[PDB]
Amino acid sequence: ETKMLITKQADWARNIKEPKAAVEMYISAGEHVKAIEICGDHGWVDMLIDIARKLDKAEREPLLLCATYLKKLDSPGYAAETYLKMGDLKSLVQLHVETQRWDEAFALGEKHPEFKDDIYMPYA
Repeated sequence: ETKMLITKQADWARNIKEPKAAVEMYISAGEHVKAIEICGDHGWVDMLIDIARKLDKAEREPLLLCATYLKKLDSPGYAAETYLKMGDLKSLVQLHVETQRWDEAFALGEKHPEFKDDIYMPYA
């Protein structure tokens, strides 16, 4: 019942065009999906990395969306850090291929030989 009140208050705060507090009590409500959606709509790296670093590891999809927004924004390294934290090293190496980080991706593939075999042929 408190969650309903916080979600309604946050949606109202967004609707009056005050996304700052709206995201603030999105996060306080445990509604990180809507929080990340609004943050990506406004492209605010600060609170995006804040919530992504304070999100639960088991929240695989919220962290994937966090890293997706980070890579979509001008923060590829932040997306790489989020990918490494959540545990999808395959997508980390795919990002390093996308970010033209040849040496970093080669080191990662040394750490994960399957990742090297999969995503170092594109470097070839």
